Amino acid sequence: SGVNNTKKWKMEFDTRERWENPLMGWASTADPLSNLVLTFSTKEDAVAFAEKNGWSYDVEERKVPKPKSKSYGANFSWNKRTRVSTK
Amino acid sequence: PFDNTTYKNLQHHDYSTYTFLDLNLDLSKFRMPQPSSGRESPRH
Repeated sequence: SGVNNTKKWKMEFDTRERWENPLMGWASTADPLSNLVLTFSTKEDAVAFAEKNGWSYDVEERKVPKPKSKSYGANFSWNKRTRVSTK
Repeated sequence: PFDNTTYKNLQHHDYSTYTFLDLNLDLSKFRMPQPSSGRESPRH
C-alpha cells in the first residue's frame, strides 16, 4: 500500500534480447543500456534530458489515485445496499 | 394479610423448552405492523 515509490519520474529504455549462457545458463545480454534508469523531479526535466541526448521517447501521464468518499457509517445503512453482512 | 415471608416467583419452576417462543407466538397478534426499508434485503 505504500506510495513512496510513485513520487518521481523515471526514464528507462526498451528491453532487448537476453539469452542463456551456454556454460552456466546465466542471462547474457549485449545491451549496454539494459540497467540504465534515471530519476527526474518533473516530466519536463525528463523530456529535456531525452531531447538533448538525442533519444526518441514516449511520455506517459502521471496516474493519481481518484479521491474517494469513505464513510464508516454506510456499513449499517437502513435501506441501502452498502450495508455489510459481516465485520 | 401482608406476608413478607414467602417467595412468590415460583411459576418459572414449570417453564419448559418452548415457553419463551410460545409466548412470542402468542404476542404476535398485538404488534404494530413493522416498518419497511423498501427492499427484501440489502442484497436485493
